[PDB]
Amino acid sequence: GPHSLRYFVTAVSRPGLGEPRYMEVGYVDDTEFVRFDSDAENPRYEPRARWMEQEGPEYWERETQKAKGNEQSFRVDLRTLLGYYNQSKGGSHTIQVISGCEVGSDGRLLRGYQQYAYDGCDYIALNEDLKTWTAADMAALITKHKWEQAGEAERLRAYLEGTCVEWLRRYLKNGNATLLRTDSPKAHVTHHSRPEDKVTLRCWALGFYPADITLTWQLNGEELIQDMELVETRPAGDGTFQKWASVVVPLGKEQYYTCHVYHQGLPEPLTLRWE
Amino acid sequence: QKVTQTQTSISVMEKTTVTMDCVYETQDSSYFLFWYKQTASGEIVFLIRQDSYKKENATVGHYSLNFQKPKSSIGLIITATQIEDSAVYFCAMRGDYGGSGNKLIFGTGTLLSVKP
Amino acid sequence: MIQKTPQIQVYSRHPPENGKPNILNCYVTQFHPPHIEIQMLKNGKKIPKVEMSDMSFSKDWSFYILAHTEFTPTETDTYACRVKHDSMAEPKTVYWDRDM
Amino acid sequence: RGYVYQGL
Amino acid sequence: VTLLEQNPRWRLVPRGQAVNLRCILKNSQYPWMSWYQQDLQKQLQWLFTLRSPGDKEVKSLPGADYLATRVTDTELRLQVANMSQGRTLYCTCSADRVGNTLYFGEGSRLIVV
Ligand SMILES: *[C@@H]1O[C@H](CO)[C@@H](O[C@H]2O[C@H](CO)[C@@H](O)[C@H](O)[C@H]2NC(C)=O)[C@H](O)[C@H]1NC(C)=O
Repeated sequence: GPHSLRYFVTAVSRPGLGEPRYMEVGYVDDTEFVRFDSDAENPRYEPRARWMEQEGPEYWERETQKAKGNEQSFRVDLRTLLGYYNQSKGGSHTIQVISGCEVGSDGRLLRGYQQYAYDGCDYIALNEDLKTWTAADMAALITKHKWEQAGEAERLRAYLEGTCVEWLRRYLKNGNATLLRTDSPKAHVTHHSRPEDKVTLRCWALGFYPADITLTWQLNGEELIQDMELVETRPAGDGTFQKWASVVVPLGKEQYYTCHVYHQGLPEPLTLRWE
Repeated sequence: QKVTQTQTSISVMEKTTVTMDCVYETQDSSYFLFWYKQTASGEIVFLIRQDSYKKENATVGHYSLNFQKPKSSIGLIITATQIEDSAVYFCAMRGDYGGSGNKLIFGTGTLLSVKP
Repeated sequence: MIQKTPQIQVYSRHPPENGKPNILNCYVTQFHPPHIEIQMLKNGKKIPKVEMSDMSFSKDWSFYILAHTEFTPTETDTYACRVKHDSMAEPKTVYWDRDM
Repeated sequence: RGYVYQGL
Repeated sequence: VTLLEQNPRWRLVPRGQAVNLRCILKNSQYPWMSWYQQDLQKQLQWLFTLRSPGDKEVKSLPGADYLATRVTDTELRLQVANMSQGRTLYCTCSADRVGNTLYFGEGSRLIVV
């Protein structure tokens, strides 16, 4: 499949209460594989996956110093923005960045990108053509004009088309086994009619990974996806997730109701009724 | 060393063309190389720069670079040397990213004498 | 400059049964700013190691965190998620479950 | 590896 | 039409006497300000880069002890203590911290006398 390498960055100011908290988290095919947290005991770029340990400390030196550079720069950026937006010197604010490359199974680059947000709203972004920027508002327009004059995008292209891709197809080797793995769920229905006449039926899936799963209810043939109740997929802890779906039915009719559980770990979908 | 200027001095005639060597080391993916010159009164004037990811020898006025990535080398060519071209020439490079801030790393510099 | 309101997902790691020493989990998603008041209770009080997971954000800039720890399942002395956040004028919380 | 961010 | 103004321009001073230096930014599109030292054989070496007002810092080099302050968005200061040999101090400015060109002030020349 198409893999990606993405870095998520947060800088969040906390006036009076210390120094801007800084964070870089890295994902490969969308699982956390490195982190830096200005707030940890002895800040440093720690591996977040066992397979990253197979990396020599010369690598943990560079990344760490980079982050301290970056951290210090976002310190300054948080300040710049106060003057662009005319905001007051003592409120809290947030800058976030997403950067990465997306690579085909054939290894060719599909999409390089980099997007910035201030206080949860898109601020500036690099366009698909990898040469120009789209600014979301009047402050980002300053940033953008500034970045054009400095040819900042050619530097970004180079990183996105070179380093990023080359380091992607390298974390992929050392991380594969752990990454393109998977684990099947296990279900069970449950009756939870609080001493009443109506009978709501609930389907429980657990133990599964990845979080891609789908559960449904049908009236044997036709689909009862109308009044079906289900909550967002949650993570359990060990590196696997859980989910449940539910729906109302006339008491007496209970075994005319089937649950369906789909997941790539399974060799066939799962089916179950009351136990 | 990170930035190296092997030659101490050069003496040449007016109207000649001089090359100043510089060789460098860095482990950065992207980097930037500069030449500055310093005059008798000690002012340090910027001359020309070369970005590593840019695939063409920079040039400005009679100053031009001979940029040779594989050889970690970045010569400064002055064509048609003038008397006022006489100074010390500094080769510099941006000193690897990390807390530090605005770090230029300099070589020891080269004296250029242009004889009338 | 927008304030997303947290979505709290109270829930046990495993199905109900008192006795087993493991890890207890909480799930807050969809908030901004990233400053959130969340710690693990106990009948209505505290816990020494509210191991609140390391923060994270999504493609859409909203933050999520996994409030976890270690515990030993109990009965009708139920538990909850202690949650406060600048998004709402009043704090809030929903209560644990044996089944969910 | 990550990137070295320009200033805003 | 210069970006930076540096004072004082020189100083004659016995071994060890402290000296203060100050540099004023004239163009605020280059707010990244650094101090560089050139020693008596002309070797330039970086000392500090101070972006924000209130940024304070110390750095001991062979022959001199430094303390630097970004005082306001346009004023940068330098304390040189314990100076045992002369050297000259250059203020620089640049438009950002990655890759942009550094431009040099005229230097404050220190002479142990
Ligand atoms: C700038 O021009 C010089 C020549 O004046 C180029 O020098 C060489 O580049 C290659 C890499 O070492 C050599 O194999 C070639 O012999 C030589 N090329 C030429 C044009 O003579 C230099 O590469 C140029 N700089 C760049 C890369 O832009």
